[PDB]
Amino acid sequence: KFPRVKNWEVGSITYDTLSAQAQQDGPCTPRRCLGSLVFPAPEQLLSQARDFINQYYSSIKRSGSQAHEQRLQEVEAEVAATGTYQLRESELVFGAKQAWRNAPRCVGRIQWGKLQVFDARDCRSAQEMFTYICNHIKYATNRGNLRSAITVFPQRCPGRGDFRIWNSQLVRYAGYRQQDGSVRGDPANVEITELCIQHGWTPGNGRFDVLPLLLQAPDEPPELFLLPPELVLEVPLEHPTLEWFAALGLRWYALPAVSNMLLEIGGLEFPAAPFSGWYMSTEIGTRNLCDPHRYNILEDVAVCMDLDTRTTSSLWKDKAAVEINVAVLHSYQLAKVTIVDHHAATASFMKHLENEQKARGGCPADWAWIVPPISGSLTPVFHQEMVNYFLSPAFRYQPDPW
Amino acid sequence: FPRVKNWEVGSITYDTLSAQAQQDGPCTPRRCLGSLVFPRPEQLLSQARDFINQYYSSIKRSGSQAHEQRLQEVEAEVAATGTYQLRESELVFGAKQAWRNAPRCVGRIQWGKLQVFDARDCRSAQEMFTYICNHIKYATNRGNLRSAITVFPQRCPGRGDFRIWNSQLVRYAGYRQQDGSVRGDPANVEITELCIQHGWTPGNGRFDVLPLLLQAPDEPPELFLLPPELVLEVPLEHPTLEWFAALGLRWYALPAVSNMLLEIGGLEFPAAPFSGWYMSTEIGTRNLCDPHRYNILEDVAVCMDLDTRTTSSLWKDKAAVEINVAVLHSYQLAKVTIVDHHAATASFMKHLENEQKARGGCPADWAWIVPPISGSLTPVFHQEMVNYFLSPAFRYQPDPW
Ligand code: HEM
Ligand code: HEM
Ligand SMILES: Cc1cc(N)nc(CCc2cc(CC[C@H]3CCN3C)cc(F)c2F)c1
Ligand SMILES: Cc1cc(N)nc(CCc2cc(CC[C@H]3CCN3C)cc(F)c2F)c1
Ligand SMILES: C[C@H](O)[C@H](O)[C@H]1CNc2nc(N)[nH]c(=O)c2N1
Ligand SMILES: C[C@H](O)[C@H](O)[C@H]1CNc2nc(N)[nH]c(=O)c2N1
Ligand SMILES: [Cl-]
Ligand SMILES: [Cl-]
Ligand SMILES: [Gd]
Ligand SMILES: [Gd]
Ligand SMILES: [Zn+2]
Repeated sequence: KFPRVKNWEVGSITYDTLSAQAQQDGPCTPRRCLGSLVFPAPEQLLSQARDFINQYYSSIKRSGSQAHEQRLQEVEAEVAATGTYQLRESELVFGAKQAWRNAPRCVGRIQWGKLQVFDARDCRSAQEMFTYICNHIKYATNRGNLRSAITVFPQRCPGRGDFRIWNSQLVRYAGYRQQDGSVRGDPANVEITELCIQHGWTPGNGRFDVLPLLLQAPDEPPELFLLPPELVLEVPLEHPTLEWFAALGLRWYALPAVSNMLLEIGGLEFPAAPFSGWYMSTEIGTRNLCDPHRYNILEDVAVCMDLDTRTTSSLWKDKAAVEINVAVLHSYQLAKVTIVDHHAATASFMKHLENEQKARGGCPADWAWIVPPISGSLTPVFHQEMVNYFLSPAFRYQPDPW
Repeated sequence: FPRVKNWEVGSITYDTLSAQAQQDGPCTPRRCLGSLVFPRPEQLLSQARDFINQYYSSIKRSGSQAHEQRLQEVEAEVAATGTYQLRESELVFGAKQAWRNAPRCVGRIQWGKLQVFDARDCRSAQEMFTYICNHIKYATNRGNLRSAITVFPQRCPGRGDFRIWNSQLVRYAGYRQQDGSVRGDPANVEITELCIQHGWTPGNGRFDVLPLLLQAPDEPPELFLLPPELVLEVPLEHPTLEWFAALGLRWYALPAVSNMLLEIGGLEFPAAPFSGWYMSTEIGTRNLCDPHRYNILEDVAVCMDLDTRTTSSLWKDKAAVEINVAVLHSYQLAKVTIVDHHAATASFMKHLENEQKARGGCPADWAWIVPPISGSLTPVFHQEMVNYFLSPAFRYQPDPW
């Protein structure tokens, strides 16, 4: 009645008992599995809040204490008087860490307890929101010694619109639809680029132009804010032994900072709560640079390497991709900017799974996102069966505000 | 009807074929178990009725005289005897369908070209061995490999089953040690000790071809030495790394799966070995580089003078690409059919487009379709897939012992 899970490299078997507590429902049925798809009232607020309060008082060894029951009654009474409730500062910190811990697609969760939580729930305007965001970027970047962080802006509440960051990440390169239909820059960012221009941004014409932030205060149009260039640390890409690689003029930014996800804690929703960590090298080298629908550099690099691109069996794509990933790792290490390779990251994720089996009886994990996009079966997570399910607190997708 | 998106091109399709999914799978709204290798009497007539309907739809003759006639016959056969017999053409159709329905098979663009050997009159283990031998010779074909399946007698109540105890027709010995380790293939330590147990004189090499354990109903298995010239093997060499040949690596030509159960129209065939040709990553990445298999990756990296002291040199990735190159070069030089993972996945994308217009979708298991190296460099990575069970099917079954 609890899923049995095998690791095929060692022979291990565990049972994921935590999955039986899964609090919301996913896309799969006994009919059909949809695991590979990218996108899968006071009483119900109270029951969500009650579960989270139970989690919080369990974590501090105060389950069933005087303070525990008091907090339950306080929330009950605030939901009856106001239709909502406010988290205490310690509850917010706990909830943000649990949301990361619970994120099935994150291979970086060995780190979940080391998260700096900035409380911006008093934020008042898009201009104050910008200042909070700049300081998050400065703290998290830390001159290349990256530190995980999240900034939480005010929750959704009755009577008011949302705070929203329109950008999908705090640092993103412009994607300029050009008139053939090609894109100069990042094709993933064509939409937000057009929105920025529409709100008064004077565009560039380079491949690596950092976009401005579009920031929305409750019941206000979004407002455009240019990031100070010295806050955006970037890494020019070179290769340790292919000297022509630097002449590609490729770059990437230090800080991966997701800004468009919804943070849900105890039934409360925080539509603006950007979080950042540090990159895994395959995110940059394999996906961002080599996806055919992104920068798509693979064939240019292969031609430069003198590989035989006329036949698939020469494995020219694999050879070129390896050297691009080498170039990313080398360049970030040379620049003294935190980066993790996919072998170290998946090894640390295996330790996380062992930690979590002891702590909670399992760990929600999405195999297709945990296994790296190159060298899959060379990493230990390939051979680990995984159980995917939804726990709260959680980071959730939400529709684009436009 | 699940909506399914390809993220490289941005196109959308709907898998309407999923709505007819039969034997339910392991996932629930509460938890997805898509990554698990093994998913967690008048009913015979329902499965035969549906399969006969499948048959006459495919030949554009549903609701015609031969269709109604065949419906009554299976009814009368089951009423009289409790089971029924497939016509030769239906057995051919069902074998091709079970391959077409195999969600984990990336090679399904070939599903229309399958040679079916009808062995339902087999009656002894010596008979099996001659059948298996005929299959291997036909399928190998001096290196110009041809997909094939041999269908041994169906399961029936009261009697025992035909079983092949080997997981494949060609396997290498796995010899345990004075200290746990293994000379040879660790995937086959269990069946190596069974062959030795039934009288097989073991060897001392890393690539000794195991004998066959063939089991006629209610008889203990019997060893059969495979004729050495029937087992086509490929010594592994690298096109430029001259020392690679000195590693003494070899693999065999024919991937022939001999432990799966073939289910057609409610009938069960526990002995129905099928074969095709290898995708290069199966040999170079999984069989040779998996930690619990031959685990050669670090030895190749030492010969390449790579820095094995830091994971961020990507020495594993570099060594693995060169192993896969050596596999492709060696099989092409030996004139033995093989397909690289780029070609195979591009053909699978074509297969998805064909199946979209033919049947309204295609059951596909993303984790098994995406190759074990260079995943996001292939188009299947960016293709959302829906996994579900149709019949006819190849199913897993308990090991016979
Ligand atoms: C500290 C280093 C971190 C590493 C190395 C890391 C690694 C990754 C990777 C490789 C992905 C896959 C995303 C993709 O392929 O586009 C991912 C997803 C994710 N990460 Fe982490 N991450 C880190 C920190 C964090 C932090 C600090 C948070 C939140 C506090 C977080 C939350 C998430 C979430 C919610 C996802 C899901 C993204 C989605 O569903 O699209 N991660 N992570
Ligand atoms: C002709 C070329 C073929 C290619 C290139 C090919 C390729 C593959 C690959 C790479 C797998 C992954 C399984 C694993 O790695 O464990 C697979 C699975 C499978 N193949 Fe094919 N195959 C071919 C022919 C066939 C034929 C002729 C049949 C049956 C008539 C077949 C039936 C299956 C089945 C049932 C599986 C599922 C394996 C499992 O779930 O363990 N294949 N195939
Ligand atoms: C904090 C952090 C550190 C590291 N290393 N990587 C990441 C992943 C980047 C990341 C990327 C995406 C894009 C996914 C699909 C869904 C919408 N988009 C088209 C969606 C995320 F939610 C996310 F988080 C985050
Ligand atoms: C005909 C054909 C051609 C090619 N190229 N590849 C194959 C796949 C080989 C193949 C391999 C396995 C091992 C999988 C795990 C599950 C049990 N075992 C430990 C299980 C199969 F069922 C199978 F078929 C077949
Ligand atoms: C269609 C498929 O689900 C999609 O490409 C997924 C697969 N696995 C992934 N894994 C990670 N880490 N990131 C991704 O964007 C994706 N994309
Ligand atoms: C744990 C995981 O599901 C398991 O290792 C699967 C993953 N995908 C696979 N894909 C193929 N083609 N063959 C395999 O054996 C596996 N193994
Ligand atoms: Cl990114
Ligand atoms: Cl194999
Ligand atoms: Gd050089
Ligand atoms: Gd040397
Ligand atoms: Zn599922």
